[PDB]
Amino acid sequence: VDYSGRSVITVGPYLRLHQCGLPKKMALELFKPFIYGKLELRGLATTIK
Amino acid sequence: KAIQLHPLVCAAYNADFDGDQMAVHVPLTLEAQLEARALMMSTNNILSPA
Amino acid sequence: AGMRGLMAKPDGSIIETPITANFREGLNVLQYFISTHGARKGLADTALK
Amino acid sequence: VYSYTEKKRIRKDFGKRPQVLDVPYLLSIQLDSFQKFIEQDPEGQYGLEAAFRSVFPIQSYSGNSELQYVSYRLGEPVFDVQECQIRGVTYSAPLRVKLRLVIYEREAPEGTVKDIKEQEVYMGEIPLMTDNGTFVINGTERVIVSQLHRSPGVFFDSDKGKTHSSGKVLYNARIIPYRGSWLDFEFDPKDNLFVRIDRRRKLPATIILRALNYTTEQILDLFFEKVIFEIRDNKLQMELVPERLRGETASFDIEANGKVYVEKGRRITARHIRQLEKDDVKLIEVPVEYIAGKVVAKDYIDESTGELICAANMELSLDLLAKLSQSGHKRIETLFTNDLDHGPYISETLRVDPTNDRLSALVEIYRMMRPGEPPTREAAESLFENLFFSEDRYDLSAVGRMKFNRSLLREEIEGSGILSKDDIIDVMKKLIDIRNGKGEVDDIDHLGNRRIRSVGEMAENQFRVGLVRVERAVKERLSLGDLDTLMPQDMINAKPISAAVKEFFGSSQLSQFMDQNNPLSEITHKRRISALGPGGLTRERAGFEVRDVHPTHYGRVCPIETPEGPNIGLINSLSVYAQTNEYGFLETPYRKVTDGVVTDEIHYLSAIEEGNYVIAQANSNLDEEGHFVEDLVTCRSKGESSLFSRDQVDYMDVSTQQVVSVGASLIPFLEHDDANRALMGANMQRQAVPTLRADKPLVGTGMERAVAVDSGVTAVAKRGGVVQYVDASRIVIKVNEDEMYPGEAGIDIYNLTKYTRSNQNTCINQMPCVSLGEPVERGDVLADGPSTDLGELALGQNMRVAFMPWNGYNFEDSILVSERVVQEDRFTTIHIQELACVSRDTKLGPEEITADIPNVGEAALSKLDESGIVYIGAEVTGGDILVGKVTPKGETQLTPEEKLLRAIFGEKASDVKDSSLRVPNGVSGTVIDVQVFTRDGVEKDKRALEIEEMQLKQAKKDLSEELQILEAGLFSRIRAVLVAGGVEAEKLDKLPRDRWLELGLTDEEKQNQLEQLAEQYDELKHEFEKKLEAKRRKITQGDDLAPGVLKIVKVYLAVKRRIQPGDKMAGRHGNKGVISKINPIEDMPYDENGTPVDIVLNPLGVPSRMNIGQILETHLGMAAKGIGDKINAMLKQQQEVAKLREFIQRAYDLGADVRQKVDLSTFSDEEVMRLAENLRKGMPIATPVFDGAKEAEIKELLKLGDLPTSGQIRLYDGRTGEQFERPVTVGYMYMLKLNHLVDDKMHARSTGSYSLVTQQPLGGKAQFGGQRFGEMEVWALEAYGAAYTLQEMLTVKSDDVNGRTKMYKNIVDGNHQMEPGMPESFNVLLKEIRSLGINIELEDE
DNA sequence: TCACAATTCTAAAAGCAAAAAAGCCTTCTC
DNA sequence: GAGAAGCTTTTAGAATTGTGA
Ligand SMILES: [Mg+2]
Repeated sequence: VDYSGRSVITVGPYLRLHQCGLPKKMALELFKPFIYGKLELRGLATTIK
Repeated sequence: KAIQLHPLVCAAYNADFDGDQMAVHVPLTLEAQLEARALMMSTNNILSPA
Repeated sequence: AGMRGLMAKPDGSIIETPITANFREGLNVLQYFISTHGARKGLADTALK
Repeated sequence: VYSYTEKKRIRKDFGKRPQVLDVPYLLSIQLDSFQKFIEQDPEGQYGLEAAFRSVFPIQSYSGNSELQYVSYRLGEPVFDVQECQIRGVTYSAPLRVKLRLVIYEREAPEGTVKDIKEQEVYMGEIPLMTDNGTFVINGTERVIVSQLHRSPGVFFDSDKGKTHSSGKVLYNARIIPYRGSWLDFEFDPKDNLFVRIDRRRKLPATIILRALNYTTEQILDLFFEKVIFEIRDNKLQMELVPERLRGETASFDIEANGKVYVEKGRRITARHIRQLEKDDVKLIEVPVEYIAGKVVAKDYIDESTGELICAANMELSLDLLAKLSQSGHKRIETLFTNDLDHGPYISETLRVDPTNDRLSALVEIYRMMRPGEPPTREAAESLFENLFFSEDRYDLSAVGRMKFNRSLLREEIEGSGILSKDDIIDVMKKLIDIRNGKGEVDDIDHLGNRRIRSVGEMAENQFRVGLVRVERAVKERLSLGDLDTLMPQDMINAKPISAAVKEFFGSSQLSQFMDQNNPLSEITHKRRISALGPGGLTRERAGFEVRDVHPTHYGRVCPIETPEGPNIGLINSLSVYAQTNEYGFLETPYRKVTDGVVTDEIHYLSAIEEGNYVIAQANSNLDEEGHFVEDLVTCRSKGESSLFSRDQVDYMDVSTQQVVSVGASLIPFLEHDDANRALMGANMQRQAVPTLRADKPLVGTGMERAVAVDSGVTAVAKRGGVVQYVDASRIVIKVNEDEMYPGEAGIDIYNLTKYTRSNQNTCINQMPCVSLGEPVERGDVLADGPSTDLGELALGQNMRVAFMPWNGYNFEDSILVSERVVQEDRFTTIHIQELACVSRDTKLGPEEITADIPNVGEAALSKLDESGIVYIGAEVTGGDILVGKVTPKGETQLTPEEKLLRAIFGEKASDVKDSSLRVPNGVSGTVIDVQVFTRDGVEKDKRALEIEEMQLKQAKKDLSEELQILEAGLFSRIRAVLVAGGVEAEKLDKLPRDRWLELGLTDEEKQNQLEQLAEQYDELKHEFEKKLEAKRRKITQGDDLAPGVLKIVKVYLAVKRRIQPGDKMAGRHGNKGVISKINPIEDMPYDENGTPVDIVLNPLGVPSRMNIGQILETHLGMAAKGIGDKINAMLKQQQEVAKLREFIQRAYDLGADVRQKVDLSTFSDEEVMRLAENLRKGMPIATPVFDGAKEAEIKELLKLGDLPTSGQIRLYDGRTGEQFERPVTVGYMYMLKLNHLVDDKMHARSTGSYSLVTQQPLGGKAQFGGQRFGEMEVWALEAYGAAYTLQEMLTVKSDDVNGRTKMYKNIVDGNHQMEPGMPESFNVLLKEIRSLGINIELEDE
């Protein structure tokens, strides 16, 4: 499947139990189309390229 | 570079922190987001089904 | 703390002489060898079940 | 006495048992084997001589023609190991064989030959073995792993209970030849010997006897006794052997010699047996009913009628008794059947036999073996007499003959590798004997029934295969007789032999990629025994009796070093002192125990000799002069431990660590660890990656020096001498006069191995540890390889630890590191990648590697040079360009107007596609090396010329330097010889250094030595010139490449990786963990002295995972660091050597009666300060495996320092300043950094490329790819109500192509909605099913 | 006849991931 | 050289035949 990734898991004891910690790198790699949508919405980039 | 997982949900996964890995998937459509928020959210799964 | 008791060989026949030593003290070579019989049996069991 | 490399730092050695035997050279298993392979062996037992002398000479098909062997030779390799590792080829030797061809004359099969013809022949190359024990097959280092397999010979199995579900036990006897066919003798539920040949159709046994020319009379004579029946007065008074009827219940009266012995219905008891013996009861009166149920043994014919009476082996009846009585036959011989001991097994098998004569037998065998064609006489006899009775197709080896004759109790230990009538009949009789009850069955797990193949044996086998293929080829080519031509070099075809040996070495199951990120990893990969491979069992076919620790593994195979997962128990490791017989069986050394005293002569016992003695235990106390102090000792006699008197033991163990392998003998306090954690920590010590700076253990076992010296990572002084010169790259050692040859003044030059790349992409790098003008003896480490520290093995770093919880950040197995560990770069590692840009011969024109890339600005070209390759030392990052390559994509013309733009650029019709080599994303690094391989006949670019000129200058400088330093030493030795004998010191320098033999000296042996050295100088000149010319030749040579390839540019990036949250971080006691937080220094717990703790572990891992060894290691490490802290305090507040030597002596002289005695009165007061400087980081301590330190000794060493004996101190909270209650255990523990880095495990994907046949994402981080959503995840989604999530993951994220493009376009347009579609994999399935005759169709709406 | 039973042929044997290497018909030219 | 022509798992179920009455 697309829009999927792996990594090693560590422990975060500050989270509330409906939360997880997602690396910024993985988050940016998995959510690219949503970021394109928002970028073109804000006008920060006209064309997709 | 590592996913931070809550301590309490580790029993459900049977996961310790000595080298285990985890895969993360993104729901795209709106009904999949509702299903994740309503059926699969970790605050709904406090009792076992067994 | 207390002795680690009696160990069975691969055939299941309980070995007569127990392991009277515990892990705070040291096992000696023979006792450790019997313990290895048991440990290898357990690991094989899990890995193949 | 103490060798000078050992005086620099002594390891405080606990352990009280003297070590009677030194640990042997650890790589003997490989070196000895491959040496036995390639050597000139008169009398021809091993290796190439054995193979050639076995397959040669050739005898043509009655053609008066034969090829004769003479001898063989191995030439020198064309390249060296390093120049072969660079060029990407095999490190091998050509094999040159002196062959002869002699041809006879007509009507002269034995007379003098007409002609002889002789010269060399080249049957390909054979890979040589490096001095370490490895090969280089395509530039990559590889290891051929030893193989534990079933020994040839006869094995008597049981197959006890599962068959037939009746509680009856079958028996079978199998014959295993080294090469050939198998052969069974297997019972049935109805007690009839059947046979099968290589597990074909089960078939009655007696056939083979009949195939071996045995009439039924002979068979029954062999397999049975005889009972006499004589016609007499009446009723045939039977002639009884006195012991025949023992155990048999009587059924009638027995009277003979006027005395009644036995009444009916009463067994012959012991008293009755004694009566029979006393009375000499021979002829007894019996009814005729006794002969009613017997069996005729010998065939009886009719004489008067000249016809037959009865056939051999059929049940008799009284009418036949009358018929033969009246026929003349007066003596009747029956077979002594029984129900206790002698069953009628052979007789019943004969009854079931359908055949009648050897022709029928051989026809049946032929039909069984090769079913379908018509049997014929010659074919059947040839098939049978080649199945087991031919040197070409069957061979019991010498080990096979030995085991065979040992199973059947025959005394001979040598013979023929071919089965024989006697052998097979003996096997049958033995198996029947096992059935009857007198005998036992082999256990196949016994290490006496298992044998070891090493590199030599397997290589010789494959070479023999190649030789027999060449034999058939030469047979055919020479049978077509042409003579006086055909030099014995043309019919010989090197292709088969080369193909076979290359198939073995390059692509085989037991010839595997070398594990190389640690000296321990390499050495324990070389001493690895595997039950898998060609000729062995398999992972899934392995039961559990083979997955297990047999009692005969003791001292031969490690119990606690085997990989977890699928192949547990089959990848065993070989113990420290284990060895191998001449036959290939493991043996281990013991000390003879004669007359109570325990001598020191070492006997090497094998498993089938260990069972006939009582072996005492290694840690059984010995007193002065070697008695057992206490009067009875624990031993093991018959595969089982128990306690015996003093004067019954025959042997003793050599040490307390011969039971374990070399990986498990570097875990201190092993006996305090549960065997599972010992296993994990032994396996897990090999994944440790070398560190930027190596750091010795504070707590070791004394086995570090041996492991580091016996592997080929350090640079060990060949000959003792004085260090002439030191450098990061070179060491020059001036040899000593006592250790020098007559001529060849000489000096030892060691070139170190700087930052090159290992198989696991780690960094191997040698650092000099000696300093200028220093003595060195033999066996002294001069340079430290990776993970080495002054000779000692150093795999990790010795960190400061506290065992307590800390706010849940070490919750389950996580580890909480401090920032001071990262600031000090204590766990930083260097990794070297390699990146190849290959320019090919593609259609429409070849690629070019110019720097004129299109559709890029100058910003990315600021790094590449003129020739389009990056600069050495360039700090590249992810997405950059390393080599500018462009492919031609064919002529194009968008529009006529666009041409103007192409005219504006000045491009002039060039339209090429960018295909440059780019740094794979995310890996920052530095370009440390670049290599360029060019095909012969292509033009070397600017940078290729620069590289070639650079390395030519390097080569010339290197050879000039070596000759310069050698001649400097040579002339120094010449002057030294000129110390006496008419020395003119003033005239010594009147002329330059060259011509010193013309000075005024006598014409004696001194002048002879002078001429010797001068001729040595001249030969050095000649060798220099030849070597330089050859190196110039091969450096300019264009390398041989793949087909359709022009040039390959290889770049090397050197990355530096620091620990981060997510890296695995283990210890030696199986205690893993993943770093979960890098904490500030002021947040960590600290003690009353203000010293923070570096790492914090969880106490909860100790009880459940019963590894008490780590707490003991922590305590002893704390004690050692306390001693080092006092030494530092003294060595800082500058003292005099008196107090330092007194205190260090106090430290080295505490404990029980321990082996080592270190006396500092001999240290000359100058290296006492050097020793103290080496000890200011903590005194190293050696704690041997099963005879280590004790808690009383640990407490005494703690009390030597000013530490608390409890081991637990008072700590304060780092961020509240508040004392924790409950004193906590702090101390020093040896932490390893395993090679599971989180920046190699992370991976993510939004979209990418997809497979062809099924339009799904690719799979892997290497080829950017997605995650498998397997069927168990599908079930877990079905167990929720997640139907829409499931649909989208099945259609719009994997397969549905139009759906997923529409989903992308919808997402970028702020709309979250999918078009369902139907997966393309299902269409692929529909077509795959319609391609059968089936017609699967989707019905209408 | 018509019923047990020994042979023998057929299927099945967890999941997920990382790295590496070796390969992708014989043969017959002239 | 380039292009073709052509020798060991274990368990269990279901189908034969091989006597056995
Ligand atoms: Mg785990």
